[PDB]
Amino acid sequence: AEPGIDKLFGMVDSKYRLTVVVAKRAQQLLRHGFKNTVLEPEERPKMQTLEGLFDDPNAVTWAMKELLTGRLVFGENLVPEDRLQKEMERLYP
Amino acid sequence: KEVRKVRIALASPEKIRSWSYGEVEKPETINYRTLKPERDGLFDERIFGPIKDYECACGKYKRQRFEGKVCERCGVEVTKSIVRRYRMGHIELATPAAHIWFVKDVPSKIG
Amino acid sequence: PQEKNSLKDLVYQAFLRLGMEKTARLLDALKYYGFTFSTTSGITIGIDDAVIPEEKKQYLEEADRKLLQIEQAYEMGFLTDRERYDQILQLWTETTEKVTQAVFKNFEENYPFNPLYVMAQSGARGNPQQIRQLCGLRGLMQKPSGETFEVPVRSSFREGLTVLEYFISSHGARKGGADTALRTADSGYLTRKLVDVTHEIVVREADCGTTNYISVPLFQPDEVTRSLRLRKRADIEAGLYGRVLAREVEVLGVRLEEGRYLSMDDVHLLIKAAEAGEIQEVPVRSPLTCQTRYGVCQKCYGYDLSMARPVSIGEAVGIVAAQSIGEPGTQL
Amino acid sequence: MEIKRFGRIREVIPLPPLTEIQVESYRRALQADVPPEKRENVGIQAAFRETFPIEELVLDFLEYRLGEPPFPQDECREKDLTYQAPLYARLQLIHKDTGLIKEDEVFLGHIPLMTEDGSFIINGADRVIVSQIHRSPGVYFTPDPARPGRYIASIIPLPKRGPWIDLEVEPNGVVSMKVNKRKFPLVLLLRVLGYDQETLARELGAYGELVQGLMDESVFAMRPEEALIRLFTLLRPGDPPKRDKAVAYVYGLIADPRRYDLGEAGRYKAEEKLGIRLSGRTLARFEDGEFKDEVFLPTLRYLFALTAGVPGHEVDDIDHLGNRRIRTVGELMTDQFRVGLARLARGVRERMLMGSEDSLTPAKLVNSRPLEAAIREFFSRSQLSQFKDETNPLSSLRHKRRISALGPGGLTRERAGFDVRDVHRTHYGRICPVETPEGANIGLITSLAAYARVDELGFIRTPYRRVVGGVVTDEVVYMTATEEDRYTIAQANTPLEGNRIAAERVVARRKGEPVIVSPEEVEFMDVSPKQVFSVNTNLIPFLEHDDANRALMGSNMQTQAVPLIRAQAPVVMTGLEERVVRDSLAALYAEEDGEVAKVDGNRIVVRYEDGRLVEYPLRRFYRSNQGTALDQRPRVVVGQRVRKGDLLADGPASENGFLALGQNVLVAIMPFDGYNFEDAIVISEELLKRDFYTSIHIERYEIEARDTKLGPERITRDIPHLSEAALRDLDEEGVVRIGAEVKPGDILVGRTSFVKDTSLRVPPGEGGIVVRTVRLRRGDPGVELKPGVREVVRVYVAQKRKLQVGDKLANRHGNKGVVAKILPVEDMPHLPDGTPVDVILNPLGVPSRMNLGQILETHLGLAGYFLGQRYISPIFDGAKEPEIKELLAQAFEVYFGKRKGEGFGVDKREVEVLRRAEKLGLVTPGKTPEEQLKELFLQGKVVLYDGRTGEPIEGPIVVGQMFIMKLYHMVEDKMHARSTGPYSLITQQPLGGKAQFGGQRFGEMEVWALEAYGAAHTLQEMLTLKSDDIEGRNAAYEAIIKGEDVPEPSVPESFRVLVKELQALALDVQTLDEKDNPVDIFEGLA
Amino acid sequence: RVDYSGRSVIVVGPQLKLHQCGLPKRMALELFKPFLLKKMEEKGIAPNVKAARRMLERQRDIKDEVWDALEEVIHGKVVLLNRAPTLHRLGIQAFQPVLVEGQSIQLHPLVCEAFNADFDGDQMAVHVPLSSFAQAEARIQMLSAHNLLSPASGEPLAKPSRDIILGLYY
Amino acid sequence: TSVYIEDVLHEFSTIPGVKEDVVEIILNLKELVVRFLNPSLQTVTLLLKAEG
Amino acid sequence: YRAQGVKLHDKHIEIVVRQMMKYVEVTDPGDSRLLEGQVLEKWDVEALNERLIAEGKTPVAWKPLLMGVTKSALSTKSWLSAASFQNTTHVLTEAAIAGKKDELIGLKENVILGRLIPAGTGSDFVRFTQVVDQKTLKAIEEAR
Amino acid sequence: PEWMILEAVPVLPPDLRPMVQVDGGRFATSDLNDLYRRLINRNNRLKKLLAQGAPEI
Ligand SMILES: [Mg+2]
Ligand SMILES: [Zn+2]
Ligand SMILES: [Zn+2]
Repeated sequence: AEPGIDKLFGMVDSKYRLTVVVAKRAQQLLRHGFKNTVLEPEERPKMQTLEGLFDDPNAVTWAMKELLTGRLVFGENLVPEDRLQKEMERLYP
Repeated sequence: KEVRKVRIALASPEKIRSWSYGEVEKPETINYRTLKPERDGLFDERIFGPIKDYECACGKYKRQRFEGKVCERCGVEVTKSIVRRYRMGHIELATPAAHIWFVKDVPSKIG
Repeated sequence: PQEKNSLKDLVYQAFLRLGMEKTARLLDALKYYGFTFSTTSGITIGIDDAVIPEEKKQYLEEADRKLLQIEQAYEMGFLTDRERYDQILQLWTETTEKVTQAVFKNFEENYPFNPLYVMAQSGARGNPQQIRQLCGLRGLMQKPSGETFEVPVRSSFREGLTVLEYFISSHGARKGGADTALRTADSGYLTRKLVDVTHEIVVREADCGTTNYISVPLFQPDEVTRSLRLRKRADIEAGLYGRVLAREVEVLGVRLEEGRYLSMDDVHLLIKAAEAGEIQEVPVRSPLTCQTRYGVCQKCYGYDLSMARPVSIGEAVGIVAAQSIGEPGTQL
Repeated sequence: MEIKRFGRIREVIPLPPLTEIQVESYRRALQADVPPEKRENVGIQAAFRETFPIEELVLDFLEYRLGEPPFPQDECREKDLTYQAPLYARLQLIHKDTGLIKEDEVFLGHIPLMTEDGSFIINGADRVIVSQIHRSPGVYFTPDPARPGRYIASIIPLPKRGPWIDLEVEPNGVVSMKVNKRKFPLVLLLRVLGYDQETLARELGAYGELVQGLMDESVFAMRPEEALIRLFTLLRPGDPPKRDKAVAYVYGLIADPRRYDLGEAGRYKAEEKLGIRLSGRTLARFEDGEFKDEVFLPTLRYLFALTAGVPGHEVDDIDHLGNRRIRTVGELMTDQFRVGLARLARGVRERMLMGSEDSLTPAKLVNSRPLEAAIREFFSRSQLSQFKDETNPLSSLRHKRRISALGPGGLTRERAGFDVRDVHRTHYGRICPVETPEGANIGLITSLAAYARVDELGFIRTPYRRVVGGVVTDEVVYMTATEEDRYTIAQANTPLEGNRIAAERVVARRKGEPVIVSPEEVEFMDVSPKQVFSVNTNLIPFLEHDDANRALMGSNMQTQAVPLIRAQAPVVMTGLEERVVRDSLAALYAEEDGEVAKVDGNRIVVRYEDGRLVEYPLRRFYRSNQGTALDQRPRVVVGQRVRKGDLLADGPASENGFLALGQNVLVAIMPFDGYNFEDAIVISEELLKRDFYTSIHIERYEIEARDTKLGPERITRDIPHLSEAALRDLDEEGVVRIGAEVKPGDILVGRTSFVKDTSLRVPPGEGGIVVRTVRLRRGDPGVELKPGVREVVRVYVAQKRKLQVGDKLANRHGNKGVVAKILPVEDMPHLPDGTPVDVILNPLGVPSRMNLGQILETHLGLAGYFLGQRYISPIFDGAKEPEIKELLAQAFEVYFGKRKGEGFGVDKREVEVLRRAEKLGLVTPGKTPEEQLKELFLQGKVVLYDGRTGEPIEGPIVVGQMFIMKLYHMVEDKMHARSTGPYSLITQQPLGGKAQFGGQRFGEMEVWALEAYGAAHTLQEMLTLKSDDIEGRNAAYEAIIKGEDVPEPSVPESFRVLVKELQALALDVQTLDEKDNPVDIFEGLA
Repeated sequence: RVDYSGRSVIVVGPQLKLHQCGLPKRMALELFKPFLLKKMEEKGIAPNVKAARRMLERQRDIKDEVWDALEEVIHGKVVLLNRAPTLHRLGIQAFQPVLVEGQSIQLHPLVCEAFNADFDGDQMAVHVPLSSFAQAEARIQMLSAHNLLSPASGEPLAKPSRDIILGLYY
Repeated sequence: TSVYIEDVLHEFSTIPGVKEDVVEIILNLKELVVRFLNPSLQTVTLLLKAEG
Repeated sequence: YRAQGVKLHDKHIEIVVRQMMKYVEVTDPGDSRLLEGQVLEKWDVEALNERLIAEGKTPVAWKPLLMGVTKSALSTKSWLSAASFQNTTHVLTEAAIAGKKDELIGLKENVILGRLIPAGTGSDFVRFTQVVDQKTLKAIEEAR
Repeated sequence: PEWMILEAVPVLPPDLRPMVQVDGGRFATSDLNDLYRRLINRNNRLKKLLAQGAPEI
């Protein structure tokens, strides 16, 4: 199964809230290109290639691990969508 | 932005003509020599919208620099072609005709 | 040893204690090791492996003499025609049961690691009936109509069936095929209608705050018993497992909170409390008692069974229902 | 390769020509060789005799002739043609007033001839017409479900050849008659038939008080004329009861053979049951101006008999095979031909009114198209006529013997409950109780039993041996089901010394029920235990050790069993296999004793004792209707002696003149790392090495051209915007060069229109080697194209598909399996001598299905592997355990004998397995390892070493050759993956593609699946972005391409479209928020 | 009928974990073709999209680098495997694609009971959740290993099936 | 590893005057055991012309 | 279901039978919009009653009504679900003669649409959530 | 209630009624195109008949 999926289901009042959180976070991670990650360089999910270890392309895995760290804050109406998007896009192109 | 409900209701000729953007006054359609629609037909851009994205019939305005603009030469709005799945027409009747549903659906609503 | 049920409750208790991921890795470990040891085991079906009990021969002697005496009882005519045929049916049912019991007894006694026996016993593949037909005598086969043939396929699958026996076998066989294939197209016949009525019900509220609850009775007066008998084990579970209480429940000197989601352990101690007679009913929230116009609150529904935690608010509980009820329609 | 015969019981008669149920029937209908002077009143002749003479001018019938087929079967299959014969009919017309006689032979179009193998070729497609099951004509009495103590009579004619007449007796006792959903006192109709009250009262009076209930004074006070008038008033209210028209109604309803035609076999049923005779196939006749009955009086007589309970009278089982006819091919053909002729008669009725009354010939009158259209409709677009299962010779062989309850003039899918589907007691020897197709439509398509054959009457007849006292007799009486229920028929299993029975007690079957009888009580005997099932089921060895369901599936899988390049005859067979190939006409045989002068792959020419030189053109890799290649490989050396009825060349799926639907492989039955899980099958790569299970499949592709005003279409090599390297394997004509290797995307046939390209390239699914191409230009010699088709070019692309991972494997015992992982020779269980197992089977697949036939076949596959001999084990009459153990003893001594001879002791691993087995208790404890292994091998089990571990597989496993065959359900045809796919023009859901595949049906059940999951984004994406939506699918492809993981469906395309659709009907469908604020779902634009 | 999808005869895959399943290289390619074009854009295999599909145009166009890119993109992604007919919620389940030789879907032996699927010629449709939203909820609530218990009964519908019970009981 | 027969366009063809088809001929050719005397040599094209 | 060895939770069955016990007939129209014999949902007649009884009007004498699964699915407020079954002419007609506020409250109601079905993800309680980090929320806190 | 009778008949969008060229120049138009076509074939023949002032029958 997915790593820490238990703790992930525990963090949320709804498994589907976990779904939307992980998903939207993955959308943020792809729209910003993982430069907005809260994962430390050591915590970055790796993948084995013929060359060597590279960063995990999948944003969902990244979001789930980020959520496992607990450094992410999720909830309803945390910040107006416009201002949120503009700030996150201000920090990261 | 959040469509919570959907209201079905009867439409007055006013509301019927509201969604309409031109009167289909011809039974004409696509001919063989030209793949473009015929005069005020079912596919006429003057009623239902442009075949191509942000491009009128004649081709005076060909990009998104113009949007919402109605060409003075052919009478076509410069919007997305996808509107040809949406934009409505209408057919004015000399004698008003009863909707066959309300007529023949059992029990007959009109009846 | 580890059988279908034991591994079932193993994966379950792992799921509710150890968690999902550890239970999945558990599952793949049981898979890999169980497989490598499935090929190490060298389990194999042979004609000699399909051991016929001597008890089968003996039982054929006994069944024969008894049925002959029964036909004498028809010549005397104490019974009616239907009751003669019923003294035949009654005979062959318990005959097949005694023969089957003889098969598995002879197995676990003489051949504990018999391929057929370990498959049936583990619940891997097969069941008592099929192993009976294989090893012991094949069960009595039905006539074209509702009645069953007086002559059963007493020849085993190891010895070989007689041609006529194979015919009367093909009767009930083709009937069974006609019954199992008829529901293939009706597989979504129920689920459709159910969806048509349960598409609009989901978990919208975390708690509708309804005071109303249903009380599932842990005791059903079984018609044949005519007494306040403790209802079936699985029924209590399927009617109580993963359910919120609108009233606190104090049983076995243990406190079940008001508004607490019940677990299988909770239901178990409730049943043990019922055996000691602590409570006859359980005050429990239900979809029936929710106030939500189009849906069920989180409390009223109870546990989401798929993940064994409180139902995720927003779950298509209605479609989950339509599919949960429509799925076994084929097996019915 | 030597064969060991098993079973003591001898088949006293060989099997009938397994195709004669169709062959002899259709030939009976045609009677082409039979001269017009000696043609019996059956089939085509019967229809001519029933239809003619037309009594207006009198168009009579003289004779009819059947010309030779315009084209041979080969060319018929070649050019989308019907293998038909020109139908002619010499008729004479006589002017009733003048007395002049004119005569002429009219060409009544064509009638589809039947091939030698019992099949047809309709529009170039090999089509077999399955025989039909239907309630036989004649008279049938059945107990009233509403009224216990009374019985309902029911006069049933041929389907669509008259109404069902039911003679029902009410509680009052009055006789009633039900026709066309109308009930009336039969008294009336009886009086119509010129019957005095006296005749009824004397003919029936000895049967009881019911006859008094018949008596009606008002009916008897009026002469038959007035009673007829009254009847016409009762059956057609409003219609004026004018005498002649009323007489016309009664006559047409009953006395007219053209409108009402009771079956000839139904005539035999009425005759035999009622003990009377019919002058013609009518309930009554019209003579001298008055009606004269034939059927009603005896029917009412037997009815009142059954009601009163008179001995010698029995009620009718409507599902009795003696009461249920088999409308064979010839009968169905001549019935649609009879309808066609009826429309010829009506047409003529419309012809004689127009033009010259005097100037008429047996030509100017005849209108042949209703006939031609009837026949063509019946052979092309009927449910009884289906595509010939040419998968394997046996598949065709059974599709011929296949009998349906469905089809025109029969039952529907709702008109058939368990009552019709369930095997009746009389199917024994007449119908396979096992050959019903699994899944839906089961119980309705019961195939014909092996020794069973259909008479002229259409009743299935099974052969029996009449006996004399204790002695049995070689005399073979073929009996219908209705006759069978009057005798006692012993089984074939009983011990027989020469003829005579030597059994004090005998297991027998009497009128359906099994009874133990004495030799003197025996009357008849089963010819063979093989007579009970179809050919397929009869090919299955140890069927008596197989479950009826799984042998149903086995017998059915025989149909989709695929011929292989090294197709080996089964290690364990039933002896019916040898008959199959020659009865299936797959393999070509010798017509006389002689020497083979020329031996070739394409042809085999033989010189006979006559001195005549006979050439046999071998059908080489002709594409089956189901895809498998039909090839014929010679078996006789150049210039060698051959007898009459001897093999010259193998057929498809055939080895040495046997039926080889697959290849028997050394199968070890054991779990392997879960690779054989849930019927999955593990396989040695050794099988792929020596090309075992290599199926040659030919797919038929085609391009048809049509003419448009901008430009027509043509088959050419000149194809726009494509490299010559892409046209490397195309000849000048645009046809792919014979012998080329094409892949999905490669071009097969060219075609251009408006210049853009619209040629069909090789479909994404199938591609391979081309063996034969057929170029059908417009108006080619004997070629018929669809209207508007400028040219048809059909390429037959073959390929030798090996046994890849996933392909559907199966034995004859219902073990449907899937290729798990083709493990190399190394990591596979292997014999102590080093022999690597060919196939690993999941043992789990045996207990639940209760089919030990595979287990036994394995046990004999072992002995046959070590003795190099294949075994004939007849069904039920097969070798029991002891003989198998003996075979395994000799074969054991061959197996371990080499090791013992070389100087080899027993392996430590072997002794270890013997330890584990001694713990398991399979082998006897304390004995020497050679004896332990002896007894172990007796059990059909061997010490097997895991090739990957080396450590001996603890607990010995069963090994031995099993006739596993590859099935038509192989993978490459089924594999179907796709990123995107060209969307249909009628609906913007994806359907098929030139370079890509076709969309995947996301059924409503899957929609509910995603719903329940709460995957609203996945569902939205699925139904819209992944299909129906275009504007969102472009964003899907583009964003996923750019790597953007968020394809955006802000507004549902289906919804806005729905809103507009609703608005189109002038129904306002305004969308509002909680605020009731009109939220523009079109996001403007409206 | 859906675009981004597939189907084939199913085969039991013992080696693959529950969260994953075996896809044919052909199937894995066609399923994630656009994904492949993207990752090949990332790696040094193909210049742009057109040249990427042209790099995946014919059969011999396949290469080590390409299959490696596929392996890279399906890493962390899942496919919705579905059996005919769908009877319940677990009638479809997500599995991390694992490239496998052959042309047949390699299915996990455990979920068979949940799919009511038997390897006697059964064919399973497969799908891909393109959106990372869809992809998320796929490998969060539609993942086979995330639906171990049946939503119908609460009983483990992912319990050790036949062969496993056989081995373990032995 | 390879087979080319004159006047034979594909494996599923059949040669005039030859009993075995090209399929079965190739099947027989798969049973051909060829010993390379020299280890460095890795390919040999054997020819065959026969008639009568 | 127990008879065939099938054990499914009582919950689901309770869901469906609830969806069958949702409609009620009218004994007396009272001061409501309803009339004698009209079929509507229990919750809606309860809301109508509690709105009328708190207004000073005579409530609806509602008679508890049990209809089958398809009879409950046929007489639903969801005229989309109903006009996706049979005679959609009639459904749309009877629903258009009266301006019907069809809440997109059903999954079948919303699948025809294409929007996020009110289930799992698509549920309003779950759908509207946001994810942020401290590096973002600090900058958020700055300007606000 | 007067709204039931429509004196103006709405026309569905062109794309929802795809008069498109399929295989071999075969324009497979939806039935609605021909339907509105006939509707105008009667409509304009009614307005022109009002202009003409054709006799009542
Ligand atoms: Mg299956
Ligand atoms: Zn313009
Ligand atoms: Zn609630």
